Amino acid sequence: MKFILAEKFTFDPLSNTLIDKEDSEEIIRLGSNESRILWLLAQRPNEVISRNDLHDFVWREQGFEVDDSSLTQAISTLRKMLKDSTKSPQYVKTVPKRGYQLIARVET
DNA sequence: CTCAAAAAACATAAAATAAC
DNA sequence: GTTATTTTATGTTTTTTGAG
Repeated sequence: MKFILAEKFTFDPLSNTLIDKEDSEEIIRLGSNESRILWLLAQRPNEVISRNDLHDFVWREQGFEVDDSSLTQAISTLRKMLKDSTKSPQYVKTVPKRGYQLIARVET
């Protein structure tokens, strides 16, 4: 299933692709961690998603063992791919001590 | 009963690691 | 000998703590 984010990007969590509606040729290939983060965020729009939840969805439920630092690094890479600025975000907002929150519109 | 300083939490820049 | 993923080093922001 595809998601349209902030009426700007088309995200496909199955192919792991991000496409900016300004482009006819460019397909952004998201890394696995960035895609899975964006998928869980888009399935729960505007919810504060805990770090544990993202850690579990993205790594643990698939047997992968990584430090919490991997979440924070993957968020930073994703924000870069979305051209999302850390304050003031348009896509992913940090909620300190509680996780992250997708504030972009999600249309499915 | 506040607000500075200390500690914790999060972000980005580099490096390390692993496996094509 | 190159690239994805993870981790480490350094930087920035937020929160907790407690003395005045």
